Amino acid sequence: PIETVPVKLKPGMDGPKVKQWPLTEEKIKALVEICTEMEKEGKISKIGPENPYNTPVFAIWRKLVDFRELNKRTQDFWEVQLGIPHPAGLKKKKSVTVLDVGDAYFSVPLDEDFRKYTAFTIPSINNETPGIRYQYNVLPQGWKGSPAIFQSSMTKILEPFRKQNPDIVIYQYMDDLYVGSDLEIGQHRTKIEELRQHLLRWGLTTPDKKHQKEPPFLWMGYELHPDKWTVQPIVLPEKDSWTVNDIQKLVGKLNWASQIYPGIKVRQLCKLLRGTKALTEVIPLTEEAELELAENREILKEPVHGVYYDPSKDLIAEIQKQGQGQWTYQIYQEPFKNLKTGKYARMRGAHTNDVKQLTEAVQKITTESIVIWGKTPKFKLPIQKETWETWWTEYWQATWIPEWEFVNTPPLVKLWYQLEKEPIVGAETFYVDAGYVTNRGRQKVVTLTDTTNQKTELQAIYLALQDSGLEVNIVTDSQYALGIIQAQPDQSESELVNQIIEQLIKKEKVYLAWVPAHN
Amino acid sequence: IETVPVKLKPGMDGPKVKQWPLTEEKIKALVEICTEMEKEGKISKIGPENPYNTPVFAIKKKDSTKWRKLVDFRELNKRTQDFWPHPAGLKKKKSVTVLDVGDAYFSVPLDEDFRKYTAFTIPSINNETPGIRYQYNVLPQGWKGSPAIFQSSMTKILEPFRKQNPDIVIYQYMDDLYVGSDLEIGQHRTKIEELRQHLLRWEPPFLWYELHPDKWTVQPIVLPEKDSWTVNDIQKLVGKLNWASQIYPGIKVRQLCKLLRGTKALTEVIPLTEEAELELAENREILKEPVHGVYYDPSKDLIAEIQKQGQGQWTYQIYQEPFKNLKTGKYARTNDVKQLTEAVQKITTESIVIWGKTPKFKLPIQKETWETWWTEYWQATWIPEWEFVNTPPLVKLWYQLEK
Ligand SMILES: CC[C@H]1C(=O)Nc2ccc(F)cc2N1C(=O)OC(C)C
Ligand SMILES: [Mg+2]
Repeated sequence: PIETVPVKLKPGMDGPKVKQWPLTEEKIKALVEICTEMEKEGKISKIGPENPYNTPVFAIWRKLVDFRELNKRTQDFWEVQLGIPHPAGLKKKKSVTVLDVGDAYFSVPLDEDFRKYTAFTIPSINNETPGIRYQYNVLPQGWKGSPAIFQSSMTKILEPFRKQNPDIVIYQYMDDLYVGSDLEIGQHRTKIEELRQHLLRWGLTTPDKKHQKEPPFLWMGYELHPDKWTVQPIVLPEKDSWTVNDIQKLVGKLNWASQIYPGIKVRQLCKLLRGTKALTEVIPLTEEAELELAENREILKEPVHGVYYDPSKDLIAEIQKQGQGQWTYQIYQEPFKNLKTGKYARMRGAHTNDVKQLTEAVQKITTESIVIWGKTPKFKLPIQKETWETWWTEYWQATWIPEWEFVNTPPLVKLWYQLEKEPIVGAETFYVDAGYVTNRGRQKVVTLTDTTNQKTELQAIYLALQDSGLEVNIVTDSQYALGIIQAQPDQSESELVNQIIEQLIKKEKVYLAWVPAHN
Repeated sequence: IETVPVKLKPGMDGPKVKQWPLTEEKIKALVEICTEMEKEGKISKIGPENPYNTPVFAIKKKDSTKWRKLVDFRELNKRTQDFWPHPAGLKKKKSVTVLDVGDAYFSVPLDEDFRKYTAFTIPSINNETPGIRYQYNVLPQGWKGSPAIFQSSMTKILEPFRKQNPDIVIYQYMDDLYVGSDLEIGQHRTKIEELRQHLLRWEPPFLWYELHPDKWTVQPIVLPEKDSWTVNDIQKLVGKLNWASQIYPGIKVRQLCKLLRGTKALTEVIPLTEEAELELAENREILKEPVHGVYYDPSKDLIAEIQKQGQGQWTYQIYQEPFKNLKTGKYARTNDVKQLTEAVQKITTESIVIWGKTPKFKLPIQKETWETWWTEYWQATWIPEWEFVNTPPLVKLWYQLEK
């Protein structure tokens, strides 16, 4: 048969010895008919009462064994999956067949040396009739290593068939065997029968062409066709009173659709959750939430498909700024035939500018692309090279964007301001420490309330910016404020920072300098 | 049987490190390479009972169009038992050529019971297939135990060349062999060949061409030297000085400070007073040399930070205790990431040459960008430890040579 994967118990630990809870005589009978046949098939074997090990068993009839103890003692195995494919990476096939693999775990031997730890007991009806003890000869359902051992066996059992038929794509997933090709209808159905026979000659039985699922294949939240994909049917609920819970589930489903529905927005909706006190709390919808909801249900009313990846053609990724801190993008090959789309809103840091944030979106998209297609796309960006270099060269962190082409599709991203690199001759000079003193004798000591040593160092500067003219030189002792302004944000979480930013955009020339303590 | 029994440090278990996703080009190179290492018994396909993992990568090389497999054994290297010198003569040689002798390892089998810890996975695009799994049968390139275990055999082999060419300093580190000689560059490369071929006797292509340790002069702190000094200049100068006073306490500011008397316009020009010209000149002298009393002790970690100086320039420092730099340098001449990786390697090749250890790097780059691009430019056979940070504003100021 198929080779055996050796298994071990964790270091130190000993097999399981948990006693069988009382079993109803109606259940004992059932289990004896079930266990006696499993011994007729090869699954199990009776063992002499010297095997101290035992694992509980109840009846549902189907025998369901409770392995949560043996599992705790069984060695760690190599991860069963950790990652399913994304539709956008799949290739277009002429035919795709899904083959359910029955009694999968049942058709795979279990390391002999390990079996004695799979010992279980069927209690005798009579206070002294059987009292039989069994152990497994194959992979037990519910046992820690069955998914891993099964998949690893299937891979080997598939290898040859795969060498013989290199024009057949086969994807294994737990219990399903998705088989695809570009063969003509007839030839495909024959390969699907051969394969079916290949598994069988290893004991693995499958469903006939009559009983096998036909696409669209509903998988992991998607709807798969041989030639395209989308997310399963989902339009929004109609209601008068929305509960926090409903909102969160709503926001959840709209996001999910973003991978293929460009235009979905969740902001006004998300905003409803502010200060919410209970999942069951009602929240009426703002005029803006209703508009956003109304537009989402319209976008979600006309279904959109996503074509598959054609490896012969390049990958193009195009990004757009859809609001402050909001980015949308779509990756396509055939001009505008979307392989995938998505939105990006992550603000890494308390402050940033559209340039840093667009660059971070390019890294997220790059990483994503490497996972799904194994390469990075040619990027189309709403930013000119000169704006880019200009912030690049002057920033302290190191960064790098792959080959990209500027695309004049507003809003174009840019820097709203820039700090001079040299003090300005003829501009008044403010020394701020919560107030300031100018070289022309002006002063504005103001005592703030509910402040923070840091928010105070930022208010100093803000005051100086307001009372000063179009050109100004500012001197601060704060390394902190210095860091923030010098990074040249155009957006922040802080309103204060946002105020300073509006101020900086208005100035003609601003020069910031730092000096220590001792003003 | 023949193998040397190796164990992990006490109590430690094998590495379970996540494999960063790779591009199909690299996977393609990794499949071709590993298929061959398997046909030759170097590595074996493993089953699901091995739970361990170490990441793999493919890189390009020097003087070749072929790919090199690079196994990130950092984690395993740290869980591997210690094995129970270092020629300071090396940093004094006129030249040093670096050789890749990592191949010498594929002859010594590996303790059968340790193999499972060398497990690695070749990933698949978009998760469409499980991932090809393997473990080592022989000493693997990149593992701390390989040089240690092949040491006997490596001395025996070098024994001859050693006595025969006493004018050469041959130092080994991981998969690399360092060859130093004050001979003229002309004859230098000729003597390297007589070593390569003497290795074939029992192969080794070049890494980098030579390095010249002799002129690895430190990059001291400098103050601007100008004709007229504005108020802004004096403020930058004092700020710089005050921070440098953390290292050199002989630095005095008092006089220059009496210049920023009050609130003067930033651009106002301030002629320097006698008391002051002398204070600057004297602080100037203290900085001409690196601070005394800075000694390296093998007992602690070597930390290295790099700063972006803009316009293709970077600065860096090596220390064990803050402010106590063992070395501080520069690097210039591509894109940000390409440079960062070359500097990182250049600075690593230096700590190895100077102290025999790779330093811990503090890099100024978002992690995902580094993880995405470092392999496109990496040429070394080793990988140093690194963490990611943000470079404060003023640290750069205080570290470069602007005119
Ligand atoms: C088997 C061929 C493979 C593929 O390249 N394209 C398609 C197209 C349509 C499908 F229904 C499935 C798949 N495929 C696949 O692996 O699907 C798993 C993610 C479920
Ligand atoms: Mg001040």
